[PDB]
Amino acid sequence: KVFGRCELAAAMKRHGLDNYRGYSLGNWVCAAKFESNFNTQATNRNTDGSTDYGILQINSRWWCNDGRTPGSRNLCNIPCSALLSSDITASVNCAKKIVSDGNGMNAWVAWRNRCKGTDVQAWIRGCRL
Ligand SMILES: [Cl-]
Ligand code: NA
Repeated sequence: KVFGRCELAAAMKRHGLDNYRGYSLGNWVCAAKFESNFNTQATNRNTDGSTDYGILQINSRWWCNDGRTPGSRNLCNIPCSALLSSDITASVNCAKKIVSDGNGMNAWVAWRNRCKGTDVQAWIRGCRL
């Protein structure tokens, strides 16, 4: 499913991401935009053999099981395919674990390089949240 900007904003808010660990909703929408272009089915293979899944491009090396990333952890306790669903719940719940992991949202390269320090409020402007 390819979410609309405000549709995703509302879904993320409903799932408790607004200000989760101090990160305003605009941060989450911006990260999703640049990680997956709001597409829940996005996947990208990394050089180490791991793969990123879903709207938040969660990595199989640590957070989910895809059965093809040797010696990886499954810290979110879910098959990576769960992260591609039209229902963002699994992605959000896992993201909460990631963001609490100590490095905050810096865990998402696109957020660090494209959202961090920018006017992220712009990502929710105009939405009825
Ligand atoms: Cl933080
Ligand atoms: Na894994």
